[PDB]
Amino acid sequence: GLLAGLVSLDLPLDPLWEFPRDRLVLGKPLGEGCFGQVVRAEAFGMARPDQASTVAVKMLKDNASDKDLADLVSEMEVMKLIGRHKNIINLLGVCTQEGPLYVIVECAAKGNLREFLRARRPPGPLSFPVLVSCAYQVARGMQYLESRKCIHRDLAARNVLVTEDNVMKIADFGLLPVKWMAPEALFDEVYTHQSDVWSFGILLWEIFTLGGSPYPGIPVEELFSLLREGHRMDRPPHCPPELYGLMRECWHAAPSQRPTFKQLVEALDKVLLAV
Ligand SMILES: */C=C\C(=O)NCc1ccc(-n2nc3c(=O)[nH]nc(N)c3c2-c2oc3ccc(C)cc3c2C)cc1
Repeated sequence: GLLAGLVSLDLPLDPLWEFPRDRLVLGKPLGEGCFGQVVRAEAFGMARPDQASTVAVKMLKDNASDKDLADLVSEMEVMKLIGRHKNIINLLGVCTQEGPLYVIVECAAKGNLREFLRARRPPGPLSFPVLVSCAYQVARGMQYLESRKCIHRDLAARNVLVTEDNVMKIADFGLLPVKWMAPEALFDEVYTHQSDVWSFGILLWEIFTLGGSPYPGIPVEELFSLLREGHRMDRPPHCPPELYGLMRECWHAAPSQRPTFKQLVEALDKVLLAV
């Protein structure tokens, strides 16, 4: 085994990204059972120097296989290529030389967007402008990722993170999901930018149900039949009909008649200008 046998693991130095280990202070886990895997940390100088910011850090669990090493390197490498955008979880640096493998990313203090919304459900805080703002920002992030030839494949609210100032940041771009899959991905395993638009529709619905679970009481086995037979989710009560309209256009059976992310950005931007 690579990890079993090596005293030192000779990953190549990439100076664009290598980050000095003495500038990084590991903190508490950044999940439930995520000790030894994903943690909070403080990182100094990124630079506006001698100054600290909070970041997130992934590492290999003490029982990691060669496969886990590969997955983490792959993910690190994908994040190198994509570039920087305000509405994605950006790579900040890597520690690969002279010690354990660390992948360092932006930390969004408020967690994922499903739980952000669910926690703040009324019996306002989650007003229509707030919801539209979440929708708009996710759309901009996707427009960016699509421009970098990146198909997400698992765009869902659990995979959007919320910063201290309520900025949306898409995560898991560098890697039950069935309910978020376009028919052509379910049936034919084809993923396109337009299958991510479908996924976005579902995410919109998540937003407007304040973190609701899609297709309530429908077993994932029948979802395939139902969607082929033209089943679609209904309008959330927190949703004006004009928005439900967008949602439904995202779930058009024909990929070419779904809007693009550019159009979703522009439509949503107008709804903000209206308020
Ligand atoms: C420990 C098991 C496990 O890996 N669970 C999945 C998982 C999903 C997300 C995060 N995580 N939560 C975050 C948060 O609330 N705020 N900001 C960030 N960045 C958060 C993450 C997260 O941390 C890292 C570190 C490194 C990479 C490459 C990616 C991510 C993400 C998405 C933790 C665990």
